[PDB]
Amino acid sequence: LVPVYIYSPEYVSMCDSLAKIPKRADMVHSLIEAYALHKQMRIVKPKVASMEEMATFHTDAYLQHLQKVSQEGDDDHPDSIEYGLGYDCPATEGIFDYAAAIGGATITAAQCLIDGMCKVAINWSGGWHHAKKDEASGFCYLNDAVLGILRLRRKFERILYVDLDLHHGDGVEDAFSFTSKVMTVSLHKFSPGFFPGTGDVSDVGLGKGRYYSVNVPIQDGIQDEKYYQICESVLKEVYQAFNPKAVVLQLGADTIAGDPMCSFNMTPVGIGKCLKYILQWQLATLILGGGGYNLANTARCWTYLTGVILGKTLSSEIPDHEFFTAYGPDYVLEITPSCRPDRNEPHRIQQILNYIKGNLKHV
Ligand SMILES: COc1ccc2[nH]c(C)c(CC(=O)N[C@H](CCCCCC(=O)NO)C(=O)NCCc3c(-c4ccccc4)[nH]c4ccccc34)c2c1
Ligand SMILES: [K+]
Ligand SMILES: [K+]
Ligand SMILES: [Zn+2]
Repeated sequence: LVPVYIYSPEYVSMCDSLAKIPKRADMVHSLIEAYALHKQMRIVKPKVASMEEMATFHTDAYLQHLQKVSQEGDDDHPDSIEYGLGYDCPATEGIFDYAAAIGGATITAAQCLIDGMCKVAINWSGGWHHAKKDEASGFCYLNDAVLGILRLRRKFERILYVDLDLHHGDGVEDAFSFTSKVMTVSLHKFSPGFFPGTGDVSDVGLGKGRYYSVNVPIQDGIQDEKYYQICESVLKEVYQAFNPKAVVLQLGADTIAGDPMCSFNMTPVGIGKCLKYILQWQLATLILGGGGYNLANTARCWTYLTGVILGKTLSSEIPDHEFFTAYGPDYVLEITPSCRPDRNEPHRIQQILNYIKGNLKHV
């Protein structure tokens, strides 16, 4: 069938404004373009999200406030702080239109999937997983992952959200905590002091959604093989227990060695195997990005992962293109782990995995 790639030049410029990750969207797309991977995909222009589409999760008070403060720069408005705007999520000029573009893009991806137009749709500029119904958080003005899941919910009865960002997918988890129609699984750094402070293995959801949230708390220094071992093992148990008919996959590259968060020690090859394992299920799959603050490494990563979606092996040499020099001084696609210790004790990992098996026996 071949994958949908959500993209337009206007979309990319829009996504380039975010101060936490400037030009990252351009770098990501330009590298994929340079390896000519767009030629093997169906390019789809994203619809901007309508108010009612956004309101499917976000309160009208939040959206209106976000739109109002969008007019010109800000950070000063009296009501901004209660809506999560301010110093993590500053309310700059245009943010609302930026938010509506990314939400729209993820919704367009989901709609493609419902319509049978692909088995895999990609929005590398999506994945803003902390935003709550009435609150910005963790650089997320809008939870486009939730919007995507609520779009998929039109066709699919069981949706699996898998979140391989460094941070807990707390916003998406909370959104679906009370329901059993969407199971969330997050692998993330969990250490008191580390944002957002949620997602211990004992967090399983609430009410009718009890045991339909899965959290895998992991410590600094994890490298490819042991990460995959954990991820494959949890996902095996999840697929057998939950039998999902669609998957939203968040792949924030802030786990990759060289990220200034300096926490995990992964390469794109190990994430790539987690991804291959998900894609072997051959379900409708909505792929999203997320964190990633070494810009060249994030483009390296997501370009690689696009390669795995297409079943391609990529030349190790980085092709000449507009951003070639950001890949200096070695100009290769491969990333090398740091010489840092892995702080994950096998006994704790095995404890976590057992707790999770135990929880999933209820599903
Ligand atoms: C208990 O944990 C919690 C819970 C709720 C919280 N609310 C807030 C505002 C915070 C403070 C906080 O930690 N704020 C942010 C959250 C990061 C959002 C990442 C989005 C993502 O990728 N999601 O998937 C924070 O970490 N801010 C920056 C910390 C930081 C780093 C940094 C962060 C982690 C490791 C090394 C450096 N470098 C900086 C340079 C300049 C200014 C700030 C920094 C907070 C913490
Ligand atoms: K995560
Ligand atoms: K749930
Ligand atoms: Zn992150």
